[PDB]
Amino acid sequence: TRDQNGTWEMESNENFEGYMKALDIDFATRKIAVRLTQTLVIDQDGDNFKFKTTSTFRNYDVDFTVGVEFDEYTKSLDNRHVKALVTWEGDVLVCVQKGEKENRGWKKWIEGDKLYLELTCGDQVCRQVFKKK
Amino acid sequence: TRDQNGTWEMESNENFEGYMKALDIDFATRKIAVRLTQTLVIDQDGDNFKFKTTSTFRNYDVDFTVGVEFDEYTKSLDNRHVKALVTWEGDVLVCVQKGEKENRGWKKWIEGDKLYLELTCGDQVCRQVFKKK
Ligand SMILES: *C/C=C(C)/C=C/C=C(C)/C=C/C1=C(C)CCCC1(C)C
Repeated sequence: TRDQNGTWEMESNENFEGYMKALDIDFATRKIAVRLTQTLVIDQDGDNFKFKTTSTFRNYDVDFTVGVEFDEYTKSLDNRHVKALVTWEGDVLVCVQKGEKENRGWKKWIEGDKLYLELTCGDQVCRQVFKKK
Repeated sequence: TRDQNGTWEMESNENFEGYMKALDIDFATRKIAVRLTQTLVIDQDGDNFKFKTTSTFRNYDVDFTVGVEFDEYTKSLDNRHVKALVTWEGDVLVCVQKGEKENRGWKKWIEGDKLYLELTCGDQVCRQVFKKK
């Protein structure tokens, strides 16, 4: 049984922090790492191996069409049910989420090879910039 | 352009902490969140959108051939340089990482339909079990 190909999902984890302390990994990093799950992807072809380990905190998917108001559940983020309306205003993707939180939504657009995201809630605006891999 | 298709990886994130307290998220989740990185895949069909978001703490990618020494820089973990060599011991894949840490390496093998991983460094053994997806 030398074939280890596949996508492996962690089931159990013994003495993880003690091992990280042996590596002298700082306390704050250890306390975040002990929470998350782990997925190991192994691509094996003869004697040539490739591993990739991902930490992952939370996943988040959503599908919609512009102009169609739809009831959405903010999976993993805060687990709230909201009515969402994504519309165009020029070539900026603007969404307003109706619910128990004041002034909630986001704005998306592209300039060059960069995605520009602005999330708003209350008087807090979070500005993120993405690069295309 | 209104076309936002592609995989995007976050490169900068501002006021994410303030935006999150606006959503009444506990400070334990906030400390985990402000240090991850987000991968967003956008599937677009004119006006029908589909977003897939992944937040990730750290990644550990390796590629090697069994039986040939390879230099490794453990950025993402403890940031050390080691001389790694991977061999088979029957059905057990054995790796030795020669460097500053004593007895540093790991062992990986298939048992039943599960993958077993034992990470060693000095006196500490981290044991992990994986199921196949
Ligand atoms: C053959 C399998 C190997 C070498 C698996 C290695 C994975 C680790 C040593 C895990 C490392 C992690 C941390 C120390 C903290 C957070 C990030 C991880 C999951 C990559």
